[PDB]
Amino acid sequence: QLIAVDEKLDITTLTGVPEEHIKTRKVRIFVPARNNMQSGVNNTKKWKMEFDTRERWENPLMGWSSTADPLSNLVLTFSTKEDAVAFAEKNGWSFDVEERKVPKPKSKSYGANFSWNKRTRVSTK
Amino acid sequence: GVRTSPTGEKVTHTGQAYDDGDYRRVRFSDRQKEVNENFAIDLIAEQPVSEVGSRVISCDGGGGALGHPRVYINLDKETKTGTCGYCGLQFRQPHH
Amino acid sequence: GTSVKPIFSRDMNEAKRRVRELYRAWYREVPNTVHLFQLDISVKQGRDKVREMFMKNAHVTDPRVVDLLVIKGKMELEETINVWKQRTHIMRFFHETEAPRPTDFLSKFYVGHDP
Amino acid sequence: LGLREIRIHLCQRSPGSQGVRDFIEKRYVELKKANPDLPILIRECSDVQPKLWARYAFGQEKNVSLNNFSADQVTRTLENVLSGKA
Amino acid sequence: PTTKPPTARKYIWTNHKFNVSGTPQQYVPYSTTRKKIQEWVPPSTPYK
Amino acid sequence: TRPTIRPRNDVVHKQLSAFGQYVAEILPKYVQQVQVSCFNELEIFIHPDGVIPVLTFLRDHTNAQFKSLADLTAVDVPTRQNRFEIVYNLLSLRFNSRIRVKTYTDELTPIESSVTVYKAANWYEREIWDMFGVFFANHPDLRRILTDYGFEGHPFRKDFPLSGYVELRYDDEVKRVVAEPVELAQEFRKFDLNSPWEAFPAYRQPPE
Amino acid sequence: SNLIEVFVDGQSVMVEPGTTVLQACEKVGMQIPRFCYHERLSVAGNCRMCLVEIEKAPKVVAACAMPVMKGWNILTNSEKSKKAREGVMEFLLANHPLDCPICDQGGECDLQDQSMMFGSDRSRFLEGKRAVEDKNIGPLVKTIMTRCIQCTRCIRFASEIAGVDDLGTTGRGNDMQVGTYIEKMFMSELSGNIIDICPVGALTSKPYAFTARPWETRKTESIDVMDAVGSNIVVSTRTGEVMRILPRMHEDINEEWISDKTRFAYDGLKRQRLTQPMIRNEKGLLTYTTWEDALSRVAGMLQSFQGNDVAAIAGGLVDAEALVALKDLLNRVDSDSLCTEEVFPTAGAGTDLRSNYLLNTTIAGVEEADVILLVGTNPRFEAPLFNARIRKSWLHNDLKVALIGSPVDLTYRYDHLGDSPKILQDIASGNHPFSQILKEAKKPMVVLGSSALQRSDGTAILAAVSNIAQNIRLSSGVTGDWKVMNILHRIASQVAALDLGYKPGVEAIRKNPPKVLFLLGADGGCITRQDLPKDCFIIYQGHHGDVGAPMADVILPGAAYTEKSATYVNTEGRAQQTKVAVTPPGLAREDWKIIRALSEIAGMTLPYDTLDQVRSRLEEVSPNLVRYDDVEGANYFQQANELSKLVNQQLLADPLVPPQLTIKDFYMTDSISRASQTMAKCVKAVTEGI
Ligand code: SF4
Ligand code: SF4
Ligand code: FES
Ligand SMILES: [Mg+2]
Ligand SMILES: [Zn+2]
Repeated sequence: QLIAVDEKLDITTLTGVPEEHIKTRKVRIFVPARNNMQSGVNNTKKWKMEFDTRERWENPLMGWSSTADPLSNLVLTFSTKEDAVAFAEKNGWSFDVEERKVPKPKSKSYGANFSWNKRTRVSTK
Repeated sequence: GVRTSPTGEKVTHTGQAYDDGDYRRVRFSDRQKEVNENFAIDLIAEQPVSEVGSRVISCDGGGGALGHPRVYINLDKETKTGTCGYCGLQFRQPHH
Repeated sequence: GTSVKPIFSRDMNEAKRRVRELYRAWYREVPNTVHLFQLDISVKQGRDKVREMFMKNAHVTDPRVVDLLVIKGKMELEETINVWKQRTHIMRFFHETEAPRPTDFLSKFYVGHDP
Repeated sequence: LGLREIRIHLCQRSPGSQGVRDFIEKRYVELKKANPDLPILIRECSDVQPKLWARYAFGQEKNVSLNNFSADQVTRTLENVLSGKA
Repeated sequence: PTTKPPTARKYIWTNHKFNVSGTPQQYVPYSTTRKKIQEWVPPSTPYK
Repeated sequence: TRPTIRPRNDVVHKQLSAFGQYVAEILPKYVQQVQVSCFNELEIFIHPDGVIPVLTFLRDHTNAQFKSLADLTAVDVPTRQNRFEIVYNLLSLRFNSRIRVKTYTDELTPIESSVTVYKAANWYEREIWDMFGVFFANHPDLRRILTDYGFEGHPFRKDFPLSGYVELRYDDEVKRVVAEPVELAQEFRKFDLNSPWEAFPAYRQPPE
Repeated sequence: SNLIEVFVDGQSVMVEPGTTVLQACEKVGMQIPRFCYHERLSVAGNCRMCLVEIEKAPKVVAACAMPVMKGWNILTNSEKSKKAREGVMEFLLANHPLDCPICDQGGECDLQDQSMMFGSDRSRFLEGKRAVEDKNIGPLVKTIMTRCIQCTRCIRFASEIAGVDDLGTTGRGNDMQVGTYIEKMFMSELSGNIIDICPVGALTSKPYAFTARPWETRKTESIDVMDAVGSNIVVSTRTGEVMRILPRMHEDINEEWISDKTRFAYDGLKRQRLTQPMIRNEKGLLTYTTWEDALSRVAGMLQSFQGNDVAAIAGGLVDAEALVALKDLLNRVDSDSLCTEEVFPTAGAGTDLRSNYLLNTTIAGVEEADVILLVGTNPRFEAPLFNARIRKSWLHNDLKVALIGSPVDLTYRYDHLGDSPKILQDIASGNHPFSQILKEAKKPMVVLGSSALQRSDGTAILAAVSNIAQNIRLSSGVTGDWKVMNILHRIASQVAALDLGYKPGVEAIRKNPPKVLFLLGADGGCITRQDLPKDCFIIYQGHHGDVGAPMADVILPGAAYTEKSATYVNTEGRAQQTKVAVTPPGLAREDWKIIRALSEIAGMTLPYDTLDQVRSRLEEVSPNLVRYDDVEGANYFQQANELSKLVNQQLLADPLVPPQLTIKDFYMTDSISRASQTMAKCVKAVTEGI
């Protein structure tokens, strides 16, 4: 009832993607960096897969922004790095993986503001 | 406050005009170029500055709920006048 | 391990048998399709197109992928024989309105930034 | 026929590069004293066999593996490359 | 509008116009923004 | 709870929980999980092998007799090893109740067709095959139902682009409609709307 | 160990002593609301938005400031804490102006988002609001102080990070205002960061004003090239146009900040750009032409001449891919004269050993040091984030700083040893007491700037600094892998060029003038037509029209750092890669693609065809160029030290004077910054202030 065939998964021939949008693309798998304008960290929880930026030009009428690559807006979400890597490999996309950046824990001390001899003593508050 | 480009086209309030070598001007031949003749910057520059004997004044653009969100403007700086960020009206304290 | 449920074929041999059956069906159908749709292509180049479409997937070594491709090709043949397709659908395999894309490095460098 | 530059790619902690490392620590300076105008670029591999590249005139390059070589072996390889004899 | 007239505004058209499609007075769309990238102008004097 | 909050119904919650436990007890071979939502909806997560039995049971058991198939669809979750989840919504007129049955599959594993249990499934599975590429075994006639003839791919997959890969126009040289790679005069504007500062603490995940 | 047990919503978690309630909640994955608390700043505790209930405690505590106690059960979502959050948000919004449609911080406001998530949905404030007058602090930060919520983040950042104490609060109670109390510009190389830390639209970017909304922007994660720090950045674009530059967090390099030049010099990317190939006509003027014409014209001269008659110069913004492509192309001609504008001494080891030209201690290692000696450099303007790290260590670790050179303002107090380079020898001999100070140090650091190497005594200065470091190692012993010796670079392309085997300096060109010269982004003016033979064929490849383009015979338009995926190595030796945010304008192309096409036209075709193959070539030449976050390496200080004792060049009696003496010298350094109007406005503001 089981084949037990040994080969890496490959579904490129079944997805209908054109040839030049498989081998020429370079996906990036990363945890998005926090927007520095805000302190909330809820946007840095999941992994993202996104494609490489292609040409954008000006529409001769209306001066709008025109594109020719169909994957310009494609972003996928993943729970772990391994899941995204597996998806990319089974879809035949060359990928670059960036390790997650976590802000290291810090030593905070309110009393250090009023130091007797150290430089941590603040001049205003 | 519509001006005229050296080529002959009317310069819009955003300041746009095709340069002399621009082929896109061909779109206006046998037709016209849509330009609004009422320039908002000139029109708001014509409003007189209101004289108020208060340190802080509120502006909603007029008309009550038909205006813009009500904002409060400080008039401590005597060198300039307070300007509404929505409407462009100017307010000033009675110096001297 | 790596045990998976089959679709139609247990090993590659049954998959190739199904592929050959589908290829025979397409080869038989090509002349009738050429005549029925009043195509300006020849039977020879239609069969060349069938051969090229089959050869596009020649690198598959997974029987499940193979018989899924066979299922899709059989669906395509069903659409062609029953005249559910129009002339435009059949002629889409040939890309007659697309200007050719050069492959060499210099031409791609000249036309733009796209590799 | 003229040698242009030499590159030695060695790994920092791998056992296979150990002898190569010793080479430098013992005698790289002496080699540089004998070849003051020859660039011998020392760079670091990772999870990869040690290598020696030699570049000759008009961009010709040859590379020889230095995996598990002792210090004397890499010294002999460098002397062979430098003297021109194969 | 005879019994109660609309509010008068300086910017309101004093002369109403009809649909001017298929007419030299028709509207023609165009971009209203300025150049984004300015090209370098080479010098006019020969270098040597 | 004040007038702006949806009222709760504990009686239906208890009834649905009891019937879920009952179903799980009767078919332990296939039922992997049973859940009841806070708005009183019962779902049963089963192994793919049990599609025909469980559905048959839910259609034919005297205490269940869910005789109506309201909807059958799929959901694409790329992060899962089994990519697609197959959802059956069933309605029982005898007991005025609704149930949901969930299973899973990947790109290559077929799912048993349920046309023998419900005739209504015939088109639904076809639509799934068209939109997600899930193959149904022993379907009477499986083929595309929604896309154009010769369309490549399955649009409802997450990785399928919104505008697709080809577009259609009329060419006068060949005097017919032709398909060419997509080119937008104005590209679709991608908006990043998700805010930081999470909204619902009750759904917070462990930080692992 | 010493970990104590606390509870967050009944969940046990082990924390170090001194951990606050906020960090304890962080460890479980719950983010406490905040307005005044910042990780990188001192604790303030004034906004009271972090108030949370401790179980069996009648009073809510400020999570950002209160250390957690053993056995405490923090109730993050209890009714008391939610009511406290609602009350605090109501108070914060009572006097806030209804400016959201016209405020630049619309979709990026922590006030807006925290009001939506933790505040109420209506107001019961029936009074009039207060309005304060705006302040002018320069052309970079736009100020609308009616929106200010008095969190004092800007004051704390200016005092602690930037080292500038000009910001403060005046008045009392409801009319207390944040400002300077006098008309004064807050001008420092780190001044723009107060825009990021400000949670509201009180402080905004002035050049960015009214241009875009946050939900429109596409974010490209990339690397700065305005200096050699290699600070991680986010390029925010929209509809194919670069809209702004934001800092990207990297603890080891730039932490959370970027320099003002890095933030605001992107304006120059839209000006004086090279968009088409150009050649010389019969009149000797530059005229547009096709890629084929210019490339064939260059290839003809490339085939005509060979060997020593061909030369190339690399600028400060050149990536590794183009550098290796140019090196291969010139090697196929049998030309080895591949030079950089920056000078590094070639005597002894030279570029043979990588550690000879790196910041071996690394930027993070500054936090482990106890004494640092700076030689002939101004870290404040050459590497502003490195100077910020030094300031942070000085503030938190009581780091001792000494400088040899002109007494520039470094935003922290230091010991000025003097101006004469001879002092270095006096330190190496041992008569100077600073030799004893270095001897007693456990983690001593010596940093020599490349600007000091730009003078004719670079070899002797490097030898003296090496002697100082060698004496330190011989006396104090080997504490381990500390790597005392350090070199601080100023341009982004220097380390990659030295890794690839480029010759530092341009003295090879002066010794043997070429007949065909490649200017790969060379805009330093080191080599002119006067130093060259008559009818020298000059090729300029780059992205900006600057000092290098008008003297060229052929102009090849290239890509800027925002328009390619390219490799740059910072002063630490860490390799990083940018990403494409927008494509090059007009007919401009990727640089290594230009070089590969030229090689094909000239018949000396290079093996690589794609970016992956060029990076494989880079791995072949220098394998550390493909490790994209690694900063570890082997130390070869001993060999380089003995090799530096061969030559005995003498020092001149010229005081060490860095090129950047004041802030006005910091804004305009490269071709991108020289084409920026924002930097011109900054220069005008600092030179004369209103
Ligand atoms: S700072 Fe925030 S809340 Fe205040 S006006 Fe601006 S966007 Fe609105
Ligand atoms: S200006 Fe901004 S950062 Fe400074 S105190 Fe006011 S709200 Fe805080
Ligand atoms: S965040 Fe703690 S009081 Fe402001
Ligand atoms: Mg702000
Ligand atoms: Zn108003």
